[PDB]
Amino acid sequence: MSPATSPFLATPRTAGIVGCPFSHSGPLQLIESGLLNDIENLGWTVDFAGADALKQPRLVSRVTKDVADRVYAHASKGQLTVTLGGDHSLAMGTVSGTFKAYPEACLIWVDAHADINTPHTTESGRLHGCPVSFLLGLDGIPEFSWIKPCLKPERIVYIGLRDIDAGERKILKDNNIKCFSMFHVDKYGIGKVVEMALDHVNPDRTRPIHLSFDVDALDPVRGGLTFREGHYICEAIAETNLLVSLDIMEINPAQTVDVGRSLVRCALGETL
Repeated sequence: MSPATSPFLATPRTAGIVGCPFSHSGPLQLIESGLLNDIENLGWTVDFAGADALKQPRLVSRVTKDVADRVYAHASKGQLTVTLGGDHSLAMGTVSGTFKAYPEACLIWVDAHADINTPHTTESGRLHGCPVSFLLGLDGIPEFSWIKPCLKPERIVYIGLRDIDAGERKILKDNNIKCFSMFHVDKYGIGKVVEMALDHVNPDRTRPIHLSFDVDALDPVRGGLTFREGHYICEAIAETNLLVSLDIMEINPAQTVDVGRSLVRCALGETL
């Protein structure tokens, strides 16, 4: 079973907030929308640097390193780091910092896309579908030196997959990565899916959890997670007390701000 209280966090509960608008204005809108106050109402103390805190590989590395550092700063302090993102490639940074601080963490990746392409399978070229390939370590080394492969393939699980967008269906099977696609969600229901996901990466419920949630996995033809399912993922993870890092990615400014806000509150311990 899971611990009655978090074995990782700092005794004065602190939410670290890092926004990175790389791709939009969604992280700023969410911040404008009362997210900070919501978090505080739940008994959390907020560490936010203020609303100024927020191929093309040359620049994709810079920003992700920036994120990797800020995330670790919060991570190395017992905070739960909430990364408010644009692009999911930013998970290169968020996961680096988190695993830097928690080498024994596991990663739950919620997205319609596997984002697992090597630069040798990319074809598109946008670093958007490559971040997992660097974290798993098969890069190809060049101007991505700060990245150490901090993620074993048995430590990642995917929920919500539908279009393999730069996330090769061969790469996934070669490295034996557990994937729960929309077919499996339909089949089993999100209830059983989340439990199987937890049992795969975290069977003894003793590993810190990194929940990297991309809002593109959601829906308002109608083939993504419902809002309720995206919410249950956040609740179910929350009930374990194992969560140390939360990404809310690709927010994109209509009521996807209110959705992002709801999932944050939920992930942080709004049980209701």
